[PDB]
Amino acid sequence: NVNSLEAYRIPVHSVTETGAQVFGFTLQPGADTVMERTLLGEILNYYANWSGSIKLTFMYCGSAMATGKFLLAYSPPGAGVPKNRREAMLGTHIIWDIGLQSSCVLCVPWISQTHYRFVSKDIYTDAGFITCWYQTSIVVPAEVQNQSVILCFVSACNDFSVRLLRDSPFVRQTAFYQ
Amino acid sequence: NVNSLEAYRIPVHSVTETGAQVFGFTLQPGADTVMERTLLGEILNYYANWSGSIKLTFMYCGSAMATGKFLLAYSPPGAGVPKNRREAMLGTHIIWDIGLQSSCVLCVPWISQTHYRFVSKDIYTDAGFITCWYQTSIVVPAEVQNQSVILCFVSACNDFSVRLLRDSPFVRQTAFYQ
Amino acid sequence: GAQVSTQKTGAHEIHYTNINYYKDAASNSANRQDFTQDPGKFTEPVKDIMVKSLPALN
Amino acid sequence: GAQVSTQKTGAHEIHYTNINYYKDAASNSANRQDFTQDPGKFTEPVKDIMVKSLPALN
Amino acid sequence: SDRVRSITLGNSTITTQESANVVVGYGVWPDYLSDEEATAEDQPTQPDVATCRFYTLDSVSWMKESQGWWWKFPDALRDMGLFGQNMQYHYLGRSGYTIHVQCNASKFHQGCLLVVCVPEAEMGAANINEKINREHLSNGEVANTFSGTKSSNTNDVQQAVFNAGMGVAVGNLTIFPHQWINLRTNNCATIVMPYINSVPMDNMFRHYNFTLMIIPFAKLDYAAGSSTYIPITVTVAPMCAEYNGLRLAGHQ
Amino acid sequence: SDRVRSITLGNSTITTQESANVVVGYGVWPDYLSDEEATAEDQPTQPDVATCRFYTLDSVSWMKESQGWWWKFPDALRDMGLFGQNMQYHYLGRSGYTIHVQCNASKFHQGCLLVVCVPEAEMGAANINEKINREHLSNGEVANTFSGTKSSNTNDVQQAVFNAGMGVAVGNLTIFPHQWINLRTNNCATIVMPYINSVPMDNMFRHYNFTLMIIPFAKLDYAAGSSTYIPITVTVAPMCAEYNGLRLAGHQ
Amino acid sequence: VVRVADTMPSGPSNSESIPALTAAETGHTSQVVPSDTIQTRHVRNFHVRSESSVENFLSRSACVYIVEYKTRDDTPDKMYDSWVINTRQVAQLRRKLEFFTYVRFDVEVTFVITSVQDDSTRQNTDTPALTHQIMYVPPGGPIPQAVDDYNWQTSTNPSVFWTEGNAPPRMSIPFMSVGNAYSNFYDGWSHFSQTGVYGFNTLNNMGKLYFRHVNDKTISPITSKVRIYFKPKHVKAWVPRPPRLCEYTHKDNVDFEPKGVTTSRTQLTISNS
Amino acid sequence: VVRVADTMPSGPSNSESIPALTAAETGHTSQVVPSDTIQTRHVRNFHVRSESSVENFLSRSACVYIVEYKTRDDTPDKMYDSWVINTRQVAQLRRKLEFFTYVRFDVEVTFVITSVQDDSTRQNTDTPALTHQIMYVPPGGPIPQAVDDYNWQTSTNPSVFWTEGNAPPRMSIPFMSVGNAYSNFYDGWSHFSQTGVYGFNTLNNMGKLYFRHVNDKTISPITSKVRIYFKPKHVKAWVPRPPRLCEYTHKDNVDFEPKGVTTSRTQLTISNS
Repeated sequence: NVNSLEAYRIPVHSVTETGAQVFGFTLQPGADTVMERTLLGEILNYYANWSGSIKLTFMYCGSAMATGKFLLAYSPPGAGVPKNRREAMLGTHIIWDIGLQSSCVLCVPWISQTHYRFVSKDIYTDAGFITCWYQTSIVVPAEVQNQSVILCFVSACNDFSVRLLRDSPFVRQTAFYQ
Repeated sequence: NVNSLEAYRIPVHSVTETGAQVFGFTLQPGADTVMERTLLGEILNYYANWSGSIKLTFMYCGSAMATGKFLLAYSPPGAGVPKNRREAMLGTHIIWDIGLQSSCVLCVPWISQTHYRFVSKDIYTDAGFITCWYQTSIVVPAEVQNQSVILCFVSACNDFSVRLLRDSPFVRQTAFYQ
Repeated sequence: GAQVSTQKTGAHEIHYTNINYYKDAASNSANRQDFTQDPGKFTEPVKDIMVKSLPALN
Repeated sequence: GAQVSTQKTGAHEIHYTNINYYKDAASNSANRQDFTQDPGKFTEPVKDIMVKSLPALN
Repeated sequence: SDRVRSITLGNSTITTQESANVVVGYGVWPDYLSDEEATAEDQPTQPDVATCRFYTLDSVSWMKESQGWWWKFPDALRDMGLFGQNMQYHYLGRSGYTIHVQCNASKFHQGCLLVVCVPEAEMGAANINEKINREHLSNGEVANTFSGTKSSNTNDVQQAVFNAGMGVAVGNLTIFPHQWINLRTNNCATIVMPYINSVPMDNMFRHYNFTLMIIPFAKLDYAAGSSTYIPITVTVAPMCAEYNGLRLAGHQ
Repeated sequence: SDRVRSITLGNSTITTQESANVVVGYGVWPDYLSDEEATAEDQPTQPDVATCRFYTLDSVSWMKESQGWWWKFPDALRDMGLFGQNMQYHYLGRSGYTIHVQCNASKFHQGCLLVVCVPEAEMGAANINEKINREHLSNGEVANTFSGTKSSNTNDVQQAVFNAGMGVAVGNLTIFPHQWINLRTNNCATIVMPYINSVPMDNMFRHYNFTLMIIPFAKLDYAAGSSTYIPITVTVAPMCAEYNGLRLAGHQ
Repeated sequence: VVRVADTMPSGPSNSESIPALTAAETGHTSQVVPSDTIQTRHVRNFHVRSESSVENFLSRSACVYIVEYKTRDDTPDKMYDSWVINTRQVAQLRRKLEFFTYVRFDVEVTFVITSVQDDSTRQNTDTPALTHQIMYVPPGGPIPQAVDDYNWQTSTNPSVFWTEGNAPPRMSIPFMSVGNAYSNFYDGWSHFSQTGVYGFNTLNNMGKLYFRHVNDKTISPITSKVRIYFKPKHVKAWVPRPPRLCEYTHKDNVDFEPKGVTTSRTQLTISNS
Repeated sequence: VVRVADTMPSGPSNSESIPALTAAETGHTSQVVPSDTIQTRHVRNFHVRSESSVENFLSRSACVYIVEYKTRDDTPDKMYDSWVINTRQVAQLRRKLEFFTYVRFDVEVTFVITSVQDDSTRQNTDTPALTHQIMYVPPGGPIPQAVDDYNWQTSTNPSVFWTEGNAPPRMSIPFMSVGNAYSNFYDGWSHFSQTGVYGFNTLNNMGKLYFRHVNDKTISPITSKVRIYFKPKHVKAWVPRPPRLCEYTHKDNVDFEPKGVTTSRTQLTISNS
């Protein structure tokens, strides 16, 4: 789906009971396969040691008549990845409702041993595991489509920092450009 | 006519109806074939990036009894070269009469995108197209010759400038001068 | 014609010498102590600025 | 025996150091900051100067 | 002295060394519409640099036997630059003018012209009950020409120099702003004509505001060795121009 | 509340009842050229009533499967009234803009657009070493259209929604003035874009200043009984316009 | 001395003030401090955004073009070597400069020259120190046509003489754009009929360099390789843009092939696997 | 700090004041500002006539004469090499100095020396560093006659020793004219009977230079080439003149062949062709 615009759509729909995992991804701005090519991921791929808080913002692009609540968690490491919703709400979470306000903010705070992290993939510094969950399902009335699209945004808070320059691993050339 | 003094004479004479093009030349002080060897052209051939306004001055060297009016236009580029007098008077022009005052001044103002131009022949910076036109013909009484000579002068205004030094393209030597 | 300013050192734990030698400004050293910023024209690019407490286009 | 003067920089956006070393004036550097001009003896080389409003030898 | 006159309007300057004077209409200098006479309500466009400038029309020759010329002047500048464009795209236009007519001759020539700027010069037809075509009252910058005899063409303007088209006595045609280009002293003639009309802002295609008439009284007499072709060049410039009622292009 | 917004520019007024906000560029409101940045010397023409007004371009439809649109915007208003004429007759032009994009849908519809105003959007060609024709980067008010696949046409712009033509990552394309027309709340989107350029006054035919890109992220999904044709209408208006260097018509 | 913002303390709250709910449909980027989601303590944070400034990010020496030319050959064009001055032939320095649309920087050039002795029959020579001449030429200047042509005289042009065994040469170059900023992007043509070339190339106009050996015809050819390191400084940049995803193709355009937007996951939901 | 003149605003005018009409028949150059032809706006112009001053225009290093001399040969005149001091043998520096009639400048000389090993049977030598001696000689001084003649001793004369592998030598020369200005033009004879030579050559009288290798008879000849770069400074110039159109012929006169005044157009009136 990366050879298309389909990669930005997070699908979400009415479930049978409740409490399933829509999406979920590691927090590595520079070493992930999710936020690798985003603007924050590009700038941090020009750096090596970063710190500070990261905002996510979730626009809901469904219909004007459907509602639903979504648990937006953050699980710091030491434990694994929470496999059900009961294990997911024991971290920094937020319970977001869909109304007039179509976009939420999960402002991930800074919980860390060291001051600074690493951009590259390593074992000593791991960050957290975003996992989104149905708080309820999507109740939609008749003559409306069932499935919709959630988007995700990313940015940085007031105390974000980068420390060491380097070359980014995205430049892959062979010869000169005559 | 360059192997003679004939090259400085601009001939002008009585026409049948009206409105013909006596002379006309591009405005490239350093890359033209007209103002190439004039003093302004020599100094700007020692430079590369110039700016400022240019004066032309037209002495009339005809008889003491003939009159005539001449449209001295300036057409900034974007359009071509105005082919008749009706297309010529839609630029910066002047209507000059011949009387006691034998010399005119067409003071070409500064209308440009950039601050500075280029001396060399290029496409991105073109200047303007001087084109002289009969406003009327030359009415001359009997026992006087029909044809006369207009001269042209050139100078610079108060805000003329040059920026980069280089070698001029006029020095063409082969060996030393023993 | 000397200029004295503080070096770059960390918090909780100087006064170097700078003399401008050459006769131009393209020879002056790189001004690597400009820490100024203002994210007011990349965030909040708006008329009718938000409050963060009001419901923000209610 | 120091001399401090301004560098050459453009408008809308210094103070270098010059010490005269050798015992002559042919060793002094090139005085490349003389911007003075007066086109009063190459233009207007005349007696009975023009006004630009009068008809100028009427 | 006051023979050397200069006029600067925008980016076009006329310098003459044997002028006569500047006849300022009926004393009133051109002016924008003050809001004691305001009729329409939307904001007008006053270009003032790309409009108030000298536009040169076509040049005509004056032989020994030529009889006259007339130009309609809200119409002869139909296609002269942004005055022509801003004539086309609008609906109401108000502007003054500044006529300048170049015509030069040596001291061994003689003759005299007459440059009269007649408002509302409604002309009679050649036949009595015939409809004049639009291409005979005006031809744009192409000048029309009087005929000295009794003209009797079809769909044509009554060409007679002793009637001036309107049937008035052509000797009495000097009540308007007039100048005499007598060829022994003068190089040109200047008329600053303000906008005289019964409505404050009028259209510029349906209405012919005025007519510039050049009628020779003293014929171009000269020796058997002088230069025959003596042209006449006319160059005008609007003043205080403004335009009301922007709409889609065309006129119909 | 602040959902009802009105904009009056000259003689054309847009009233919307479900707007979002007005994104004023990078904070800087449009302004005339102050003479600390003055380069040319002749007096410019500032029409301010016949130019600073809303001009409506062509309307395009948005089906379930449409991929995008782009308009070059000193060029799509080539022939829209006296802005088009004063583009043609001059040589240097400076103007701000004010984008407004109408697109309405009911409450039983869903989808989301993205209105980004990218300066200097230099696009890559479909083939690697081919010269793009002028009639594929722009078509005036006729909108171009992205293709979601790998486009491989001759003399054509590289149409790919996941590259935005320039080869940038299209998710990262929100650094510019952008708004989201999510169809559940908003009726339109307003971008007041000032004139960003490296030269103070530039030509308006040789240079394409910027590109308005509408790229749908959430597709127009709806039931089996609703109205299929949901158009998209774009109407912009220049601001603080001025024009330098009047010359003869044309461009070559 | 400018610090980053600290953390203010917060507590248990029940308000109608909603930092979590915002309208991203207006283009306004939300401004939520972590003191408004959970109960954060007092943090006296001493981070300084020092090495992320636009001066600090671009003021590093980067190669642009390698130039190879020998001291004796059979053809006169394999001796000296020229180069047209541009920064868009190596993707690292180009990609770092293509965050922005317009920039204003002075260039500080450093040449690094290495000499490789070629293979021949008579390589056992007693070779003295080589000498190099680098003559800048403004746009429209004379064309050098040989290693012995009399256009290498530098009556006005900038030049530099180096002898192998010293520190590398260094000179500065002021701001030479005729506009107000070096346009890394220009969307337009060259002819006013919207024809000609499309660039990005109409506004390069930088001039060109030239290289030659000052020494005469040696009895053994020596392959010389000189590396040019641009180093900008005093940098002001305006109106940024996202970086380039697809790989580059040429120097005189922006053309490319479509690349996938990232690398796939083959899953969509994380777990302990 | 001296700016160029700004632009004053103007308006619609109808006056008897005529800036357009002037009398060019008096030699007075007219002084029309563009604020008197069309309606020009207010322009705050910040151009500075900086790099057009007479100091900035001529203070560039320019070559004058190449000197070639070997370290061992068969004839004593092909070893060392002399040169009579004059600036009128290369048309670039000469043409830049011939704007004026009289100038007053101090000269700052820089020599650039290159050594080319000749071809022989025994080129594989272990050659130490070469050494060069440049003995200035005032007019009337002793004549060196060999590389081992005892006139090279410099009991008073200015000299300089250079070793290959360093920065090039540089020395300054003060104003040495016996009059008040270096006459680039002298219309007159030498004998008071209006005979003799005609110059331009009667007032050169600058002295001459000499070059030799300080090293002894080497076992391999090395062709040495030294380039002299004059660099004037502290320049005052008087009573200018137009530059030279025709090409040069010699150094001791002003003689030439007639050249056409420009290149022809083959038309006289421009159009869209």
